[PDB]
Amino acid sequence: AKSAANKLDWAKVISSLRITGSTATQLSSFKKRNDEARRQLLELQSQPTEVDFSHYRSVLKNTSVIDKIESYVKQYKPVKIDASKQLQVIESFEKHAMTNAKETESLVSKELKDLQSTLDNIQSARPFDELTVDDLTKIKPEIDAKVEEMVKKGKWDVPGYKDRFGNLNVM
Amino acid sequence: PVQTGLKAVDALVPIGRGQRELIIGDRQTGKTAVALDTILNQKRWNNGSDESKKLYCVYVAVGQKRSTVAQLVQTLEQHDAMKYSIIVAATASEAAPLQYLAPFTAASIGEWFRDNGKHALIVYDDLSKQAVAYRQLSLLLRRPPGREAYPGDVFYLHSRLLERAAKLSEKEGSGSLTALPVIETQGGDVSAYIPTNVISITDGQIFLEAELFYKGIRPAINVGLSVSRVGSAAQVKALKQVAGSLKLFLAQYREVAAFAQFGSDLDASTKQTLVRGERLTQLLKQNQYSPLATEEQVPLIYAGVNGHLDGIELSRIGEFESSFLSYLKSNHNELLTEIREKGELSKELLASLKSATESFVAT
Amino acid sequence: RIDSVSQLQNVAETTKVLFDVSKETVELESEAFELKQKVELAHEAKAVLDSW
Ligand SMILES: Nc1ncnc2c1ncn2[C@@H]1O[C@H](COP(=O)(O)OP(=O)(O)OP(=O)(O)O)[C@@H](O)[C@H]1O
Repeated sequence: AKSAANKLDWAKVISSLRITGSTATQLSSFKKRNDEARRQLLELQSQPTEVDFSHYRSVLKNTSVIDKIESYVKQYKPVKIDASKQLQVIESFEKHAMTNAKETESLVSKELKDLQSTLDNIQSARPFDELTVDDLTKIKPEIDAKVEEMVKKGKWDVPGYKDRFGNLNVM
Repeated sequence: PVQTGLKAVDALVPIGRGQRELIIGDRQTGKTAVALDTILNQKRWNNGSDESKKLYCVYVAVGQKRSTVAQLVQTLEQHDAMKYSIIVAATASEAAPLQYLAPFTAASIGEWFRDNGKHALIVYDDLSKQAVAYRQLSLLLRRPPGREAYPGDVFYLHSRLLERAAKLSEKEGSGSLTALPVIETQGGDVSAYIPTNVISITDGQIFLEAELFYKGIRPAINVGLSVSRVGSAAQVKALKQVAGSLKLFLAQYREVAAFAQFGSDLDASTKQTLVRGERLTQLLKQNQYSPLATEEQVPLIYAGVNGHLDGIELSRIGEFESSFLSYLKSNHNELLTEIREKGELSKELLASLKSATESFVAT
Repeated sequence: RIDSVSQLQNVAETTKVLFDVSKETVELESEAFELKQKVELAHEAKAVLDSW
């Protein structure tokens, strides 16, 4: 049932196309590839981890040690346990992850409908040949601020203007 | 099929149970390693339970050193082939009629497995020293020599040897015996008097040319020369579905082999075929003692055929092999079991395999 | 900008599953590590008894 994990990982690969320059995330999938490809050859490589006391003990006619190391294996038959010790730290990492995730998920869901609303407002409110500059002063006091500062300094030249809007004069 | 476990052999020159195939080559050019890898590949079924899928190996060393046969027995006990191996040794210290006899007695050993329903592979190695022993026995009895001083019946010797190996039908018990004689030529020659008698018996050649092993491409099968005559009717169905272009594509790449040495700028199609041909030539390399089963030979060749490799640099392909294999062993294990059981790619299998390629190809 | 918004639409919902299942597939193989201990001791036993 590992194929669901790997399918969602390649789904995030074709989604990590959208973020070029992945530092160690694909390297984290490389580390899970490393030990997951290691564990399958580890489980297929081994024999049944026991001394075959039926055939392979009756081979040695002068036995004297096979019951000894047989008892040594059955001594260490409770071999050593693993660790699912992480129940305090791993919940903290998924807590930070789910926090940032829900923040981003709700934020982009808001920002999509805000830009859809901006698109709908943009479609019906372009009076582009009849807008009053008083309405532009009313929508931006930056207009009057820059104009007044421009007269107070005296930079009657408007820079960046002549390129897209012609000088239009006689000379 | 006789799944040799090599990539290029089962890709290009397949071997049927009862099809006498020749491994011809030169001195120290990797001749013995093909037969040794085939014997080690038969561990897939010799551990199994069905008799009609087991395949017993009889390796018949003639004219070789004692210590070479000693190391080869040590090799076939490292990888545990000696529960099904039979070594008939006629080492070059011992005198000539032993070498004249030993492959025939080993063919009797093979016929015992043939008449009794089971299937068995035999490897003669190498009959160019058997004809040495036969020209010694016929130049000590005053029988006058023929062309290049092999005596005039030396065609008949390899005839009466290799003709005791075919596929018995159901009337006798459906047993078999398949032979791989090995012929040591002299400097890439295929037209002395001895290698134009083994070729005129066996059902095809695997011409292990020295120049390709000099470039390290081991095993060094020359694709445009190595052909088999009744191989194609007995390949695994899957490889025959996904390598019906591969022989013709390597013929295509061999056409433009000497045309690209001019260094001239060319069109797009020859560059595409040149890149895919170099990826396939670097792809068919293989280390010693690692035969790949057909269940893993299908996806690697499948990645080679359909242009998926073309974004990879040429040096990464050797580790691409083990990486893509471990990618399929960890995740898409069910596809490998499908290729194992069915032995054939249906449309759904093909689409799932294309997805599983393009996944790992994408990174 | 609508496209760069729309790429990140359902992504956090999927990477709160990516995270968990990926780290589970990472860290459920120290099981196989403590399996490897049982493997290699039996391999040593097989080696010395082959020597016998
Ligand atoms: N796949 C491979 N990996 C590593 N080494 C290889 C491989 N194939 C061939 N060789 C090398 O080829 C050398 C000779 O192998 P082999 O015995 O097949 O050649 P040969 O011509 O049959 O020699 P001889 O005729 O004396 O038996 C070996 O030293 C081996 O290292």
